[PDB]
Amino acid sequence: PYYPGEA
Amino acid sequence: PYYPGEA
Amino acid sequence: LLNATTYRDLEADWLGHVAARGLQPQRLVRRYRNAREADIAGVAERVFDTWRNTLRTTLLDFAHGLVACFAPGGPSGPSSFPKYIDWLTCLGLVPILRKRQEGGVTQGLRAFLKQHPLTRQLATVAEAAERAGPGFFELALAFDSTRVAD
Repeated sequence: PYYPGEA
Repeated sequence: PYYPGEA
Repeated sequence: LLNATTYRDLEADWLGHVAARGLQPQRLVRRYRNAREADIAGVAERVFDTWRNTLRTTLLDFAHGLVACFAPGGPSGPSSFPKYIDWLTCLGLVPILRKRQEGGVTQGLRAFLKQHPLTRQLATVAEAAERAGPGFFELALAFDSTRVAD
């Protein structure tokens, strides 16, 4: 998955 | 079992 | 410290806890063999609540461990705050002196981080500490380098 604030 | 904060 | 964490490692750790207990959903439902969904849901909720509380206290302990390194430098030694305030109250000026070097705070950070066991114990904490470490070292250098004149 993915997330807006993750590096 | 295992726990996140035990020795 | 909190911002450094990531979802994937946290989910992996939760799954590892469940596997270590062996309390997976399929096995538990096969064990009870009843359709009282509310009871099993409450049991699972309480299991997760236990895990969440343990994680909370563990992270609080580590966080307090980190803070102690910096705190003593603020009130006394290089960059003392009351000296700054009385400088302001007397003149409005604040003479400062600077040299780049590594001192007590950086040594404390170096000793504390490399020894701590929570890095081994939890992958999430390992990655979070690895990410937050460099910023802590830069901030410690900032603490150590500057001095407010007498």
